[PDB]
Amino acid sequence: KAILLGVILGGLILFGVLGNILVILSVACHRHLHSVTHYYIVNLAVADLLLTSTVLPFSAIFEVLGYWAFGRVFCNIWAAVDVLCCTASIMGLCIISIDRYIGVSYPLRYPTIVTQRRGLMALLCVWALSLVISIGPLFGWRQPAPEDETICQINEEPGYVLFSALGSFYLPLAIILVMYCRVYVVAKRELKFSREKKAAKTLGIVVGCFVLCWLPFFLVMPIGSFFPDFKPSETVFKIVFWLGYLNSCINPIIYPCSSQEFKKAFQNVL
Amino acid sequence: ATHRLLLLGADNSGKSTIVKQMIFETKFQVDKVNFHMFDVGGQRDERRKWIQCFNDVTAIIFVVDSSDYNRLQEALNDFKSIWNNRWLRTISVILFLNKQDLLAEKVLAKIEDYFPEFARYTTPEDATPEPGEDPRVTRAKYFIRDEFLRISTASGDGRHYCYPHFTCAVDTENARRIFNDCKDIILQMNLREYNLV
Amino acid sequence: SLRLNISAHWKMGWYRQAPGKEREFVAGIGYANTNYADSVKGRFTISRDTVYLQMNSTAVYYCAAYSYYRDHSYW
Ligand SMILES: [NH3+]C[C@H](O)c1ccc(O)c(O)c1
Repeated sequence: KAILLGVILGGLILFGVLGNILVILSVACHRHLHSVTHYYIVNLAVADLLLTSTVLPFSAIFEVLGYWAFGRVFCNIWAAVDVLCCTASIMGLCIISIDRYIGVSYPLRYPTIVTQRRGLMALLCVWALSLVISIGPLFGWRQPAPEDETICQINEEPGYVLFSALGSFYLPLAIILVMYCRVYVVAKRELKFSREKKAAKTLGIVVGCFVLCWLPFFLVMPIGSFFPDFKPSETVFKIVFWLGYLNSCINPIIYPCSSQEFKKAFQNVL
Repeated sequence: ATHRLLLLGADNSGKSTIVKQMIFETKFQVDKVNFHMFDVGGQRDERRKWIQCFNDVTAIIFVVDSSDYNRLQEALNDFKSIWNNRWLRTISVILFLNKQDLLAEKVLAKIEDYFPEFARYTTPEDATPEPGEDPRVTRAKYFIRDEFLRISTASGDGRHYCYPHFTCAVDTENARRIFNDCKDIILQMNLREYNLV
Repeated sequence: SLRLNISAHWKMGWYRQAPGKEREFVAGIGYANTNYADSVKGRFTISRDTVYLQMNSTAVYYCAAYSYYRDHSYW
């Protein structure tokens, strides 16, 4: 039962990395794909690529073998790059949501409220806040860990995980839900069944996949690191730990197919 | 942020007067949004920019004098021309039924003479005139608006809209009309782009 | 010379706390592997069921038990 989980993890890894290299390759030639929302889509694509190309095979090997066969500096690199890539893609979704809200409620003053003077400052702010959360307990809140070159602990130190969970999921979840609430309000013409159901289907997936992926993990981890009366098993922990990796393979499917020119550029591969 | 409007209009139809509300390009602004309106002449002597201004536009402002019934079928022919054209067939059209104050004097004197099937049409529901309006004048105005919408509804595509308005000669609230219609055109394109409609 | 919580996938190791030195890795056995150190590669083997070492031929030791991925410990 080792090679079977290995081949399904390799299939998911290969599908995710192929989707993200197709999303990042479909923009690198077309000069028409040079707006700010295309920047905000390729930022999510490069965060999912940086996760899926490096962090995912090591976690798959760690699940097949059952022990981290590499060193200890590799584990401290791997956990930090894991947290960095996951919260960078979450805040990439947050700024995509903000861009679409100020794209559908100020349609004429949009290029005077979004400029590259400040459309590449929110990008650096979310990347810097991601690097603050990731390289937080590299000196700050790390509990003393055993000195094996075989285990590789996650950073479940309480006090840090609550700050990280709050300011890495629950504030971007609030921002995404209220801005997509405004987008759904404006997109109801504001005979009407085809106007309401066409929006409640294409925003339902872009909030449902994100909530269904990240809310199990970000709900299990702080409730288990603060209330140790729940005590989740290893199987449910690996399931909620791998849904967050599944989100970065889901995101190639949704977000270019939630546009017009991205879907044409992606369908141009075949 | 520029927005290249395209003013076709008709000759001696209040077009040059409705320009003065700040072939010759003009510019104006509303809420610090800068529209740049391209005049063309009236689609009778200058079809030169029809290749050049075919794609960069965001709307097409077609203004027509409404009082003179003798010069009415040529306007409907030009609207059927531009509404079902080739290069400018995916651009939404703003429609300005100018000189309604002249129509209020030109009615009380008949619209059924120049166009025979006026009495077959009546004043419909969901219509709201201004305060103190004669029903025959509103019936004639909505009759020619319904004629322009009958020409407008002859494509079956839903790829480009049409926004009609009843403007007088010296109305000051007409730049906000083009502002709101350009906002609605760009918002429909934004909702089509994000796969929301 | 001297020989010297309960889970399933939890690893169980033995460390040596020397005078003034830091906690150096000495031995460990788990459900997935069994790792040793260079200092006790031949002079001390391990035994698991309780978990204890078995040395043959630097005086204080610590028997520990921990996880592979979650940040737990039992010293
Ligand atoms: N798989 C998710 C990734 O391991 C992650 C993301 C955010 C965290 O706060 C974390 O501890 C771990």
